[PDB]
Amino acid sequence: CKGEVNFKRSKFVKVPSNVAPSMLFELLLTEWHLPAPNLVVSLVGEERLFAMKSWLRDVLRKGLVKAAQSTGAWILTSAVGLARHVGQAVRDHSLAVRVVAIGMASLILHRQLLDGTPIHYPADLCPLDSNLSHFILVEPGNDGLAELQLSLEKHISQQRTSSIQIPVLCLLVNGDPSTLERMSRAVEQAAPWLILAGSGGIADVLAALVGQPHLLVPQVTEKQFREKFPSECFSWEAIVHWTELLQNIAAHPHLLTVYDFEQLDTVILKALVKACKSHSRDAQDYLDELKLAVAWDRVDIAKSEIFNGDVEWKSCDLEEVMTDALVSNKPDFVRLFVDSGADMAEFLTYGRLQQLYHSVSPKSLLFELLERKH
Repeated sequence: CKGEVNFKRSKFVKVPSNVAPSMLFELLLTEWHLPAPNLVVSLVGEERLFAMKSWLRDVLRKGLVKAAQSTGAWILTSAVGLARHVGQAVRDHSLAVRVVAIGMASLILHRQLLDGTPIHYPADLCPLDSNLSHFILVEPGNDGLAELQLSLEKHISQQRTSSIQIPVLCLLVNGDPSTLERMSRAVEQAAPWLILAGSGGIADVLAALVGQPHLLVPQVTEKQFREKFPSECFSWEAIVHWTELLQNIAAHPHLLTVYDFEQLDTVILKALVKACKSHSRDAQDYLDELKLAVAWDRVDIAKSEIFNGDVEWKSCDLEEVMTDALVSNKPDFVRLFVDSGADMAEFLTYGRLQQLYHSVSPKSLLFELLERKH
């Protein structure tokens, strides 16, 4: 149900859990008039118990703002400390391709007043700021929100729906003991994970949970839970359940990687290309990664991960992305493609020349000459 809030018109859709996420995604793409999704990034951890370095958070936010103009992404943070500051900075920079923030929450103070239009909430309890310029609300236990978020993130990572497709990234910041089950709801969801180190405790210890391969260790799991901020003790049954859940997590470990940012787009690209490699060795998701790189112009990672790999290249995918990169004024790429197998002795036919001449910014003097001539 479409709900309105006027408190930049920050508006939302109130769609409960256990409801078709494909319909929600399509009505969001059609209603908000939001440009075609290229990539999407999600922020899952919202635990204000651990505060990453303010300088670290500001640097990461600045890097994300820089990458937003080139790539074009969606923020899917959940509606404090360093997380709230990073979100506010990202929103303030988005207010000035374009990136949008999307908050997810179930059925918040003044809930009855909002469920009934100038919204008044002058308080000093789920406060929402101007960060959610376009939001989503759910009115379904936390299992409803978990399944809803997971299935939405799965659908936004659909196929072509020109092989058009987008990447999803879930970011944990020192997580939560139930965010671990939420991560179990995503390991089989065919979506990659990226974890930081200087964010907090649970992040730093997850950096070694799956990093150090041990068959079974519930005792060591509880020792880690009690070493990293022992705010509350746990029994053996819950720790054993979480250990079995870790065993399920480690079934597809390639989708997760750690990084200490206290010591940018490069790690996102590396994680995503590892995902496309471990998923399978095909030219198609390779083409996905290629297109992303060309949108980013990370020639180093492009040559190393995609082409330097043992995959054999050919004319078709290299051809499509060559037409994509030629017009895009990135010559280094064109070189990388022609020495990799692009045969412009037979690629470029008169048709492609007409198509290249048609793709000029009408503010170019060549276009003025062509217009006057015709």
